[PDB]
Formats: sequence, C-alpha cells, structure tokens
Amino acid sequence: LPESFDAREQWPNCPTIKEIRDQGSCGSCWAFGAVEAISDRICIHSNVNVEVSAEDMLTCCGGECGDGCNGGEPSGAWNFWTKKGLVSGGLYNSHVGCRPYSIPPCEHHVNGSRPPCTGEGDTPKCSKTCEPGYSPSYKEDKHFGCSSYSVANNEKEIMAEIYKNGPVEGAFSVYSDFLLYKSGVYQHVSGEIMGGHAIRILGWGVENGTPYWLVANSWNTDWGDNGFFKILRGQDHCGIESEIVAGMPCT
Ligand SMILES: *[C@@H](C(=O)N[C@H](C(=O)N1CCC[C@H]1C(=O)O)[C@@H](C)CC)[C@H](O)C(=O)NCCC
Repeated sequence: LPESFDAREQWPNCPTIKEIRDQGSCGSCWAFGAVEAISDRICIHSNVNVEVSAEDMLTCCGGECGDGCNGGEPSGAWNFWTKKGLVSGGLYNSHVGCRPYSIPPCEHHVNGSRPPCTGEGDTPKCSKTCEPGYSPSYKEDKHFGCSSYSVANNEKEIMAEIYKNGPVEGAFSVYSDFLLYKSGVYQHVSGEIMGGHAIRILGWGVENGTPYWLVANSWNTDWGDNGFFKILRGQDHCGIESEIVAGMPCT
C-alpha cells in the first residue's frame, strides 16, 4: 500500500468524497459517517453520483440502528442500506434529492454566523415520500447495498479496504481537547470523555514522522481543517481502528 493515500485525489470523478456535511443539533453522527461513505462507494463502484439521504437513514431505520438523534450503531446503518435501501437527499434547505436533511446547520464548538448547536434534538418522522417536485417516487429512488461487513482492528487491513473499495465508516472516543482541533495530527492529551463519535475515514499519510488517518467530520466546514482532521494511526488511538464498518453497492 502507499505511504499516503487520499481518496479525493484517487477518484476525481466522485466529488461526494470532498464534501463535508453538517449533522445539526442531533446525535446522528452514526447515520452521517454511513451515508457519506455509501455515497462515495456508489460512485466508485458504478457502471454515477448520488447524495444519499442522511434523513432517510436517521428517521426510518428504527431500533436496528439505535435511537435516532440519541445515537446509534454504525454497522446497523450499513445493514439498513442492504435491507431497505436509501433514497437521495442533500443538505438542509438544498431541495436536492428525495429527502433533504431537515435539521438546520449550526456552529459546532466554533464561533461563526450560524446559531450554536444545541444538544441532541428530536429525531424527525420517517416519512416515505420525496420532496415536492422530485421524481422518482420514494420507493423508486431507493439505492441498495448488497453486502454489509466489519473490518478487523488491523491498520493494514483497513488501509487495504479503503485503497480497494473506497472510504469507510469508523468511530472513536472524543475527549474535550479534540473539540478545539485546527490542524496537524490530533493526539489525545487532556479532557473529559464526551462520547463515541462516528466519522468517515478516507485516507492516511505521515505528517512529519507521525502516521495518521485522514478523517472527515460532520460538523460543517468551519470546524477543524475545513471539516477534516488527522488522527494518529497504528496505535488504536481513542479506539479509532476498533469499529470500522463498510459494505458494497448492488450491481
Ligand atoms: C455521535 C454524535 O453525534 N455525537 C455528538 C456530536 O457529534 N454532536 C451532538 C450535537 C452535535 C454534535 C457536536 O458535538 O457538535 C457528541 C456527543 C460528540 C462529542 C452519536 O452520539 C453516536 O452515534 N455515537 C455512537 C457511535 C458508536
């Protein structure tokens, strides 16, 4: 495997790999790391670029994925894609796709022009309809996965999975010193644990001797390094290598 790899550069024709979404004031991070990597994988493995709906995943999976805005289970999310499929849907207020995200963007531990995020909010209704003016129908806009699986806590297998099949979903423990990240390779030094956080991993490299995983967060682009961050690789730091999940699209 190369010393560095950035899936944005490797698949130029899949612009979802460069996007950073915003989960709003909702603990929907489990749903976001999944629909972002599922969008990327649809594009990498097609005979075609769709923004898969975080709304659909978030509201309609139910208890197999956990508990909506209160948090959930990442492999549970990849499973819903193979069983029920996912419709398209872009950013809040975009009117792109069947079911755009309905929770407003907010400032995540950073000051800016949006309202601050609050805690978690209420999970919206599972509405099986597309927005007005969109075609096809909800039922017809579903995209299915044909496999859902877990990747072993093994840095070489994770690197080979991203290299071969595209970005993956991961989860790690957030301590309060992570909230303040701006650049470089994050390593945890102080802070109260704040929760597990599911994100999308899309590459790796070595920044001045320190090996890292290139990660994309769902806290909008004004947090961290334009929404992305680097975290220490190879030592299962904050559990970053312990809960990798991925899956393959049909056809
Ligand atoms: C993951 C999640 O979304 N966690 C929280 C988060 O990212 N939030 C909540 C409000 C918006 C945003 C923020 O802090 O800016 C937070 C607790 C992380 C510090 C969710 O809780 C989950 O699904 N966890 C399970 C993953 C295995």
